[PDB]
Amino acid sequence: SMEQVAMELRLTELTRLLRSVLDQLQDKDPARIFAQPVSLKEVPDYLDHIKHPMDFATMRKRLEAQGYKNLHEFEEDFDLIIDNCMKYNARDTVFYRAAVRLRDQGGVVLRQARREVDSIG
Ligand code: NA
Repeated sequence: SMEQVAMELRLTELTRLLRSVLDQLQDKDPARIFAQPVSLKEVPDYLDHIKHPMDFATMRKRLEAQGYKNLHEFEEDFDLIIDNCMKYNARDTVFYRAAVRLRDQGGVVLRQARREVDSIG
């Protein structure tokens, strides 16, 4: 049906926009602290602490499968990245502080993404 096609074209375009957002977020992490999953072989107790691990590579995989239906879903995953980090790592660490900085800088990116998504429909 043409209506199905139109809905698929919208999802594709959202996926495009969310790719640009993901690339911008990742540019705010030059150290690549959040680029890849935490090593379950190297913080061996990680999954006792954190029930829903998240990272940018995992988000890129979901995005390439057109797995985000709306901006809220994508934001949820970015917030997991941040929140998991702030729980596991103490306030005095480079890790906790890198999460705070990313949240602050990424909030700007996500605020404009919300205006574009709303505006474009
Ligand atoms: Na903590």
